Amino acid sequence: AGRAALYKEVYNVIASDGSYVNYRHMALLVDVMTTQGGLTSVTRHGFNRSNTGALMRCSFEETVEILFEAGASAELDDCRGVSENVILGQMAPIGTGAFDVMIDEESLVKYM
Amino acid sequence: TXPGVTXPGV
Amino acid sequence: IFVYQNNITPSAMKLVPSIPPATIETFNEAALVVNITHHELVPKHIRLSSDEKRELLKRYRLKESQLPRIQRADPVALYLGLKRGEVVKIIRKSETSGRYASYRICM
Amino acid sequence: MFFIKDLSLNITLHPSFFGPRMKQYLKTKLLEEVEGSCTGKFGYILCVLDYDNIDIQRGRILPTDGSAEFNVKYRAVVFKPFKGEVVDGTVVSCSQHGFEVQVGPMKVFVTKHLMPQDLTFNAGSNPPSYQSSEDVITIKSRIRVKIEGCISQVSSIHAIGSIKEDYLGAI
Amino acid sequence: LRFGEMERDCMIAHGAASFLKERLMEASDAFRVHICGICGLMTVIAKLNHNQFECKGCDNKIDIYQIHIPYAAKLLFQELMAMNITPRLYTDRSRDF
Amino acid sequence: VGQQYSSAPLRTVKEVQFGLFSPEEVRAISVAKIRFPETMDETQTRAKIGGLNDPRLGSIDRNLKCQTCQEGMNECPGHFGHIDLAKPVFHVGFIAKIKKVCECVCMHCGKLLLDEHNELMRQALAIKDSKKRFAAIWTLCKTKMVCETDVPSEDDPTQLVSRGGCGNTQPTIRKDGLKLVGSWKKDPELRVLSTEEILNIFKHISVKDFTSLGFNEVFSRPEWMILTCLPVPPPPVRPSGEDDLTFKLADILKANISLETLEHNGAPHHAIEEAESLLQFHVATYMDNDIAGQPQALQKSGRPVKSIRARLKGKEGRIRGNLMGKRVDFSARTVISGDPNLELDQVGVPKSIAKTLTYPEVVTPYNIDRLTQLVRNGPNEHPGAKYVIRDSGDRIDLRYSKRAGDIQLQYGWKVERHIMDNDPVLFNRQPSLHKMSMMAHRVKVIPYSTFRLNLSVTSPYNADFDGDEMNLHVPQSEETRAELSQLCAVPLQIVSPQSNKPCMGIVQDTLCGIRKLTLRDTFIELDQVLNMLYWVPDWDGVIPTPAIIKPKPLWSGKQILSVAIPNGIHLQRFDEGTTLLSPKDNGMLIIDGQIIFGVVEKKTVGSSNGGLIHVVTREKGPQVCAKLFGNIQKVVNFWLLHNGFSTGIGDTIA
Amino acid sequence: LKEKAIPKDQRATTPYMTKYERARILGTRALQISMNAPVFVDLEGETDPLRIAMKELAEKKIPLVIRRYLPDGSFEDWSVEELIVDL
Amino acid sequence: RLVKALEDIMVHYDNTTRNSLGNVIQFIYGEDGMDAAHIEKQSLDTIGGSDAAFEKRYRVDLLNTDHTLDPSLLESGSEILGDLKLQVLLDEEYKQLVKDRKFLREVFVDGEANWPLPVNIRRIIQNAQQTFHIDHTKPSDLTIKDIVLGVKDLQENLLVLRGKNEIIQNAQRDAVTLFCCLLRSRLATRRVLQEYRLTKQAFDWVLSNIEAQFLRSVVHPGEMVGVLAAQSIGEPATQMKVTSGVPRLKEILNVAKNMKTPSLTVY
Amino acid sequence: RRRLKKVEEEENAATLQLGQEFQLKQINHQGEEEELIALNLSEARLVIKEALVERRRAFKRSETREKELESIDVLLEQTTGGNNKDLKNTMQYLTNFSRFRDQETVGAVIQLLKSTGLHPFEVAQLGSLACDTADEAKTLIPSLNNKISDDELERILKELSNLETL
DNA sequence: CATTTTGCAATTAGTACTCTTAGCTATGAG
RNA sequence: CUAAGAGUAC
DNA sequence: CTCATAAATTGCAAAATG
Ligand SMILES: [Mg+2]
Ligand SMILES: [Zn+2]
Ligand SMILES: [Zn+2]
Ligand SMILES: [Zn+2]
Repeated sequence: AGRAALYKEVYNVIASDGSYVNYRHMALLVDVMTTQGGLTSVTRHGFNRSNTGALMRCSFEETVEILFEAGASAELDDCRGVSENVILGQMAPIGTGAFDVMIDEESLVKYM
Repeated sequence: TXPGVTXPGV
Repeated sequence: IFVYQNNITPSAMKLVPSIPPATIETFNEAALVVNITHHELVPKHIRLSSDEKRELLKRYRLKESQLPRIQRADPVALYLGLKRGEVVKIIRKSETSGRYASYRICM
Repeated sequence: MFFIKDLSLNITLHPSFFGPRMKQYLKTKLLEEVEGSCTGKFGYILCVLDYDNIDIQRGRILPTDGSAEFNVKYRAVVFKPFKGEVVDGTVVSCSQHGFEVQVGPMKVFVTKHLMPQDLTFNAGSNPPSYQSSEDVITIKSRIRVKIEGCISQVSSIHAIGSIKEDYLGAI
Repeated sequence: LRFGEMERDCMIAHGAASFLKERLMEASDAFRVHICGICGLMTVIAKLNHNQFECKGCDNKIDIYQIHIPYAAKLLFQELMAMNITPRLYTDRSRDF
Repeated sequence: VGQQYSSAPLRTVKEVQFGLFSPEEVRAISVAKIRFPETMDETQTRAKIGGLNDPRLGSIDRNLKCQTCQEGMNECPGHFGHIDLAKPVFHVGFIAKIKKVCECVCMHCGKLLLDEHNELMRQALAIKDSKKRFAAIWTLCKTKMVCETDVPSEDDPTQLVSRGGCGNTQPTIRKDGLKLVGSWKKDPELRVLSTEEILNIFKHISVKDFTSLGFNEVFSRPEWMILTCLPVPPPPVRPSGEDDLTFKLADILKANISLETLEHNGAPHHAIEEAESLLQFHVATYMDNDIAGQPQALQKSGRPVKSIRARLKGKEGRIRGNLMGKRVDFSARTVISGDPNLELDQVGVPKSIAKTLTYPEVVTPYNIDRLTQLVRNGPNEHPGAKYVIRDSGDRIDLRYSKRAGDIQLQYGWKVERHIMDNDPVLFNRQPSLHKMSMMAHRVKVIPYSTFRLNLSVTSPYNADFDGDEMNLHVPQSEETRAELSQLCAVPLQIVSPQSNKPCMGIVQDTLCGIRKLTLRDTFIELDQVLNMLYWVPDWDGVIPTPAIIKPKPLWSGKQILSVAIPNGIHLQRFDEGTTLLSPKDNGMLIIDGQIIFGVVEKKTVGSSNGGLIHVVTREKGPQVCAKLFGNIQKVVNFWLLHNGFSTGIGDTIA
Repeated sequence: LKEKAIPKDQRATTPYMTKYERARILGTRALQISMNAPVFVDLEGETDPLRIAMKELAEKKIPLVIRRYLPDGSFEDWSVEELIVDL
Repeated sequence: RLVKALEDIMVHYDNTTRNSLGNVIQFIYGEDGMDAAHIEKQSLDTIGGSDAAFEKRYRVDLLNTDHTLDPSLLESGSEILGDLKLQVLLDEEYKQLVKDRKFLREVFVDGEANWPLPVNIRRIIQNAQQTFHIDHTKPSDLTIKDIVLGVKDLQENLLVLRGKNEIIQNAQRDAVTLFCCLLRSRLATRRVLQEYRLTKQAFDWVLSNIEAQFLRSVVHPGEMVGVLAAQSIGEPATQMKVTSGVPRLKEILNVAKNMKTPSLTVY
Repeated sequence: RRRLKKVEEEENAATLQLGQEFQLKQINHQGEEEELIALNLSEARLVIKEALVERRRAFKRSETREKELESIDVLLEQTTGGNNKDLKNTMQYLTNFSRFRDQETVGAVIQLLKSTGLHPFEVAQLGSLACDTADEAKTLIPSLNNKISDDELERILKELSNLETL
């Protein structure tokens, strides 16, 4: 019910000035904000506190503190986020990178 | 805390 | 289920968790005047069995933490008597598709 | 001693190399790199078993490179020396410091400190050899040696052997 | 010209990951740095012409890897190590997803 | 030439493991111990051995290779040194954490206060994530001030079970600046907890205790939070007048030498304490100069010293200023002007910018001739080439290479050439609030000094022509080029996922013109009809039968505009009060690509859902929609040019 | 790897090539053509590597497979030949 | 802030919407798995109108006269009347339409009939009409059994999730239920035979086009829906008794205990 | 695990710590676990010969010591190319110190040593070293101490010496 | 058993252009 | 060269 | 005479009592 109320609030904000945004965008926003069981705010004290990787948590706010806490806690960052691969300069597993392109020798031979 | 993030306390 | 008028003394809360499998749940009469589950905002909550939870995690390849969370203090969670680890199925009247089924794990 | 073990090698193929003979190229390039090679982790590697159908898998195009990274898995026959192992061999050279014995593909250097006091070097003989009261160790002579110390190097594995123990020497 | 944060975000929304990587690595700063598999630090002395890689302390010379990271990233990791934080870089998965 | 070949295997970072440096690890990885605070030797022409700029950490001059790796400044990552501190000091970033840990473990026996015998410890240790475990353990053990050498039995509170507790009483620990002072209950005893004793008590913490606290056996033990061997970043980290970190390290070394000499030569305890506090302050301001309460370590010029934390945090820090967003090559920026004679997906590129921004095209048997001709043309005329990268990594600049003669190109080389027509280029107007504000356009080289873009495509960019500037990024590979053309192309972005409706439309003059063109009164004679028909590039070549045949052949505006609309489009919108007959000519009915009736205006050709743009792009495709944009703009702009539209003061008069 | 690889007989993903899959296939194939890869289709005079890749994909003559990673780490191998390019 | 919060959300190959940790945000994107750019506003005819109007529009009876059909509508117009099998088919089809009417009235309390759905059926019907030259006077070549079986098969062919187990099949039905309601609302036997007058080949072509368009409107795995949503919410914010606009957006994203204008609604 | 640095006991054949990756059970390329088999000199020679003749036949479609050495040299030169110095040395070492001739005898030896139910490393060493008595075998291979009875080892080495030919 | 009360700093649209100034001051001593 | 500052464009 | 140093969010542990 909190998620439904949050979506209604966001939709009223969007529709106050007459603009229209598709349902699924606001639905994604409110589902991200309430996927933890409570209203996770879009703030350094909100989404940035979830254990989602130090390298992407620090990219938003409180960088050095996040690095210190990760070092103290020996956190293992799996480099699944976009910000981790952006920092490390490697193709993020998004869009064109959400998969791997490989080669079929049998098909290549079957062509000729 | 701090400030920020007095003390505690004071 | 224990239903109280106003409050419970702190010295009584400590002995509320009895020997298992007996579980005691406290509810306030004031908080039980209106049934929250009949609200149009509140979707349909259905507790899943252990077999259903296992099948869910098998089919969606999920782990325990990768499910959406529902606190083991939410009014609906208290209502249906959820214990930690039990997954509820949420039936919602979506506006892009007629029906949407979500699953929330109790934490 | 001789074993057979699972090994995996990462080969990178250029875009111009993808033709109907890609499997042949991968099979040949696995050879000439590991056949008869030596590494510190697994000792010597002599040959590859089951060449009929070696597991090559799919390969993977490196992004922005185009070169494909195949992880070829194979069965390789290896000769890893181990500490305190008795093995036969052939003497091929002798010197003041000791003598070299040919064990498989490797040469084990038995130092002069690790022979009985009766055995002594003799350079007067042509070729020089090791002469004792009951036996003589010369070139192309069978000898049993126990390895007691090994240092792990990659390009050339080295072992330390001895014949000081009972029933060690020329057969 | 600055390829700012929200430009990167727009390229993420477009889903073009390789173009974003090209923007942030080839077009700006691509730095090849060596690490060892034992300790993920960049403390690997490299002698490329002599073909000798060695991380002191770990006593290893064949357990080395090279990675392509932005020089800004290398400098960040160096400033982290200089501030008593070890950003060990590992090239294999020690845990399942 | 880049970086020379390396035989080390190439992998991509999969898991980044954090932790803390062990002092023995710092001693092992360091290649040169730093002992003297000076940077240069007495000759001032070489880097002092044993100083902060030891050549074993990396050469400071281009002409000199790094003494350790025998490589130049282009290749050397820079190797750390180590300063062996005279006495242990707190890590400024971990002080609070250190406090919490020393608030959880007995300060004499070095064991955790409350083992599993306590009631809530089972629940506390049952927590999975390390941070929440530590939070619970701290908030439960912070109010316990006794080691509890004997505790009541878990079975029943009758007998006493003795654990490995020394029975002392833990103090209340506060922080006074950079030090922690403990007040023991008076049998209060207030004394400064020396870093040596805290390090000792941390080294006594059992493996189980601190791994329950959230630390790790291998990567981060609690006793590593106290500094004893400070790493020294190489001059690459602090390039040189010297950098601020160089001065801070010089101050740290000076304080360390002062304390060491006072220790060795013997000194009063007060002077030793003062030297220790100065060392702690210098270390803390080296790692964090924004410590609340304490004054900032001012630099020799009178300004605050740039600490490492200051170098990392902020918009201009490493993360946000150099990693999340960084300055990139192969980009241009200039003023933008409208051009009704450009396609929707086309962008006008000044000849100079095209001559500057370059694309590397790999030499292929299919493009040997044209790239060879570009190489022959050189970089001072357009089209041309600017560089040739050989298979050996050597670069040939077309300037100063004509003396050597013509270049015989070989397959597999690269020709880095001027961006030519139909090159997919990312085009952006900042702030760039959404993905449509960054779209792939096709290059059309123009002989003037401004970017030129279609009037419609300004709507997604929110771009005017009153001095706006826009950015142009050129992909440098076939892969980025291809995904840019196939995912970020302007036609593919016509319909926005933002509101499931087209984001572009007919705007400004054209829109006004089209309203004037589709009125019932608008009739067009034969000659103007012929011109307007020819102005549609994909006109099928047949003149429509005029709406009026006698006594004078007149085409209506709707008839001519229907040529622009692709064949097979049905649209039917009913405005307020319209009937199947249109007394007001409002509404819109288009049948098989012919406008049956209705004035064409913003509701039809504008960026509205269900309009002509949406229907055309959903039925025929994005390419046909872009073609429709071009055709409509061309015909309507020609008609308005030859009809004219003005406004004056009289238009504001009633 | 055997546990990860979902067998071809029970792949549960869409048989239609996604826009990202097509974009990366075209990019990779155009890059290989630019680096002198063999061509399996007859050429009608085309010289752009991108349009060469498009013509190869039109008649499904690209010798690559997509390895679609599920969130759990398991992957499905869809050969470009059996993927249907609809968009 | 919005972009950073939503930067790691992605639609994975199992159609779930998961972040960098693998946590499921949505078990299917947008709760229907549809790409946003392929969504158009369309009218649900079942929900609108009166009970008498709904009966006149959809109810078909082969045994009475109030809701009978004109025999000239289709080829076998004088043969179907008095039948029992096809009467059973129409009875279940009308019962399904009544169920859809009740369902849609439950989904939308206000009864709004125009909602965004993936495939625009009206445009496909018009395309078939203009391609096959429907003359509106010739009796239709179609048969009722063809129409009913074709609609049911088309509903079975709209696959969002390709899995092969009960949970995935239930999720697929939940994902396509509203579009199937729209499809039944448009492709009713009464409406197909009388209002649109589709022929046999025209009906087959309409079914094929609807299937193709629906399969084309399914969201693409790997779509960065998180950044898309963040930007699609932030861009209208720049164009911007109770607080609204940017201050209210700030009050919502920064979930604040105290807000300027807390108002409560009581019915 | 990913423990940085590594402390390990020294490799020792007598202690039977062949290595962390030289353990008894190893996961094969098919994903299942198989025992770490150790090939004796004659068995290893026969395995190498089988592999080389398989390669020769694949390329074609696509006893006394002197004659055997000539045949193996010809086959090695025909099958493979270069970098075979180590392979040649190992092959001549195996042919010179060849304890068995053909497949039947090595199969009998391996099945007998399997019936003894002993470690593959130990049985391969027994098949490799040409021991005579029991205490001699015990002092040659320390790993056999307090593992097998004296009489059984003596008699099985008696049959192994009996199976020695040429 | 029940309240109860208190003191404040860090972080917070994008890019992009031009120009101007300044880099421990003064005093001791070899 | 770096840092600080001022003014300015959209 | 010239180098070296003097808006709005958060995030609570005390200390006192009857
Ligand atoms: Mg402007
Ligand atoms: Zn290391
Ligand atoms: Zn160096
Ligand atoms: Zn104690």
